[PDB]
Amino acid sequence: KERERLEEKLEDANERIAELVKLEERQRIARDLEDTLGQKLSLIGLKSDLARKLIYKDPEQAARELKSVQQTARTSLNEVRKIVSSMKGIRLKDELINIKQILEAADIMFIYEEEKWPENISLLNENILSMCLKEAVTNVVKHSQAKTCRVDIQQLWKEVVITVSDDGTFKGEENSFSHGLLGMRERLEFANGSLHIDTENGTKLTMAIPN
Amino acid sequence: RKERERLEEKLEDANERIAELVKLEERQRIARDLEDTLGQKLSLIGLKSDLARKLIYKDPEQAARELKSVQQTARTSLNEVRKIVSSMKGIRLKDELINIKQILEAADIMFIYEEEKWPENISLLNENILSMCLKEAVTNVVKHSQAKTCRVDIQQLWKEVVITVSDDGTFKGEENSFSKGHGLLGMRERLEFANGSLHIDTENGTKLTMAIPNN
Amino acid sequence: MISIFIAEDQQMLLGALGSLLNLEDDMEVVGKGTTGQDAVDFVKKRQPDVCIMDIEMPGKTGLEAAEELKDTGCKIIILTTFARPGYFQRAIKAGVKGYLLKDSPSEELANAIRSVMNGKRIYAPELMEDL
Ligand SMILES: Nc1ncnc2c1ncn2[C@@H]1O[C@H](COP(=O)(O)OP(=O)(O)CP(=O)(O)O)[C@@H](O)[C@H]1O
Ligand SMILES: Nc1ncnc2c1ncn2[C@@H]1O[C@H](COP(=O)(O)OP(=O)(O)CP(=O)(O)O)[C@@H](O)[C@H]1O
Ligand SMILES: [K+]
Ligand SMILES: [Mg+2]
Ligand SMILES: [Mg+2]
Repeated sequence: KERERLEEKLEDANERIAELVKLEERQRIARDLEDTLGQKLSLIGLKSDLARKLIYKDPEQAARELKSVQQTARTSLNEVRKIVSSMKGIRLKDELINIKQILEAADIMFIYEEEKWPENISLLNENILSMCLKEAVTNVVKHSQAKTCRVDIQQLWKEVVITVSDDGTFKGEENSFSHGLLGMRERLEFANGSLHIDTENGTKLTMAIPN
Repeated sequence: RKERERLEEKLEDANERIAELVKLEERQRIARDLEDTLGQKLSLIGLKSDLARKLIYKDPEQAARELKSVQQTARTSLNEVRKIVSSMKGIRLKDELINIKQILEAADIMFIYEEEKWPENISLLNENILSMCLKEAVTNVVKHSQAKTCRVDIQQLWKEVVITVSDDGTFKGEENSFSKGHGLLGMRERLEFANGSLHIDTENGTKLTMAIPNN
Repeated sequence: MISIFIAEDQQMLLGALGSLLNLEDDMEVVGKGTTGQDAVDFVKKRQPDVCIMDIEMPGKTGLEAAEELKDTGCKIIILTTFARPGYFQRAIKAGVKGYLLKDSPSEELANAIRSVMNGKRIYAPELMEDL
């Protein structure tokens, strides 16, 4: 069908658009890595070039240089270790700890038991779920007046499914997607996931993302 | 009425949310590359330099060989970090923009620009010529104008890139301010050689209009 | 004399490590490999005292190789550049005797080999849930 051809066109436009934010992101990352490491690497180079020129002439200075070359590398590598760790975002295991602290501080009972924990989820999808989990619980604390909050995080079939339930009262209108609820839905749907809500006996959010 | 303004906003707010996720997806792709690229080459630089130190007296020849590869390894690591922007698309002018913001702020001169309206897809040569002229136009503002404001506009119109540098100070030059070996004539000669142009208006402060072919 | 096998997929690093360890009077690199399978095959067949093992290698990882060698009398020391999550828990469950950083000074690697041979468990603080 000619519809297949249209979807080609839609996919190309979406990829063309994406590439302009990707190209911008690269341009930013690059300028900042070259800032924090661009001198350090250039230094490792010169200091090792000089140490080679002194090996026979002044072996003592060659050693001194090498001690420095070695030191600036170890710290550069350590900087990188930090940079990469940071670029990778909120891990779901870490978000679970954040929500336990938040719920306890709010005098809301937190109910969670590990079952079917995702063995492998992409760092992106993990970060999206962390963001949604944080928001679901922020909403419980700010609005529900709940005394209990139950979180379930399971790898079911080809999805990671998170449910956040509370025993408070839902405060929104018939259509509460205007902000966090619509924000979570849009971010999940971009990832070919979904967000469903049940507001009968308190509020229950079911969020799923492929895995 | 302006209910559409609230909807137009609703939309760009969403669009930007999706933008931040495709940005995050990239950030992740880059960390994995760095993890291998830098991580490994830095781990190697470390060991190879550690060994090089242990062979200074034992085998000075091998210590040298190691150091040659430690320099080689470091030189590429840095060039792999330059290569994570596999475009070079309008980057010298974007770096000059940073330089002139610093210079104008240091001089207590308000800098008026629109970062988003800046051309890419100009030849690297013509981009570098414009960077040089932009630097000089602003050096002149700082050294001579006594301006409180400086406005830079960079526009891609038809097959020219046009840069205007305006200031609200007072022009200090003579009837003919284009002197051998100095900036105004220098910029004009360099631009004209590139089939570009330089024009000046010294009525309400000083305004320079510089144009160069795209290429 | 301590017999060592080194499993490291990056040849430059593999060669530099072997060179760094052969410098020691009480140590000897008896074999070199680039995959987890190379490690399982050599250790089961040649039985070196110690196996220096990188984690991420093609085919079988050093963690997978360590799991296959859990019961063999060989003392495994893991070498990594980064601490990806769960690497530590998988390492200790596999019974790794050492889990160190690739870029830790050479003096500290030789020290860990001797300590491990003395029945000690040597884990880099950096590579365990830090700060
Ligand atoms: N767990 C919960 N319990 C009770 N009411 C809730 C709730 N989660 C959401 N609501 C209701 O739904 C409305 C919309 O939620 P949403 O998260 O989208 O916006 P908000 O009012 O929290 C601003 P933001 O989320 O940007 O901080 C809330 O104003 C509240 O009335
Ligand atoms: N923005 C500005 N405001 C006021 N006067 C300016 C001006 N830009 C230039 N002028 C005047 O015009 C003269 C000519 O500028 P020109 O760039 O050719 O040489 P110069 O004085 O800046 C030395 P050089 O550029 O080689 O460092 C300046 O000396 C000054 O008197
Ligand atoms: K030896
Ligand atoms: Mg909310
Ligand atoms: Mg000048």
